[PDB]
Amino acid sequence: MKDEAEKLFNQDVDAAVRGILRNAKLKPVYDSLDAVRRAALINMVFQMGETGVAGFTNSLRMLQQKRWDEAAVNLAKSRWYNQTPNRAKRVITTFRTGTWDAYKMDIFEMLRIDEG
Ligand SMILES: [Cl-]
Repeated sequence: MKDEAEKLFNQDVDAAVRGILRNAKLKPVYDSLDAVRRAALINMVFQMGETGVAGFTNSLRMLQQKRWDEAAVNLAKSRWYNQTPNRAKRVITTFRTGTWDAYKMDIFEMLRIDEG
């Protein structure tokens, strides 16, 4: 099994939320979202880091405007998606729908699945 040093840490979850709040490229879209779509954003920041997610300007813009389909289509074109497509497809469904369909849940259990 995984080393204890390599497991999911609640504090790293909290670091992702802090990172969102203190980045003007992230907090406005987070604030605009419902709780389930917020979990998708937390996941993405947890995985690739604050700076990286803040680079997704076009797609976050779409999310902030409730343009769910356009956001999902755009996110699936990224290098991120092609790197980790199973995970990205789950996160994208969560952004698109505001449901846990892709995990059938809460942010911790979502990450517990995605981190493996
Ligand atoms: Cl994957």
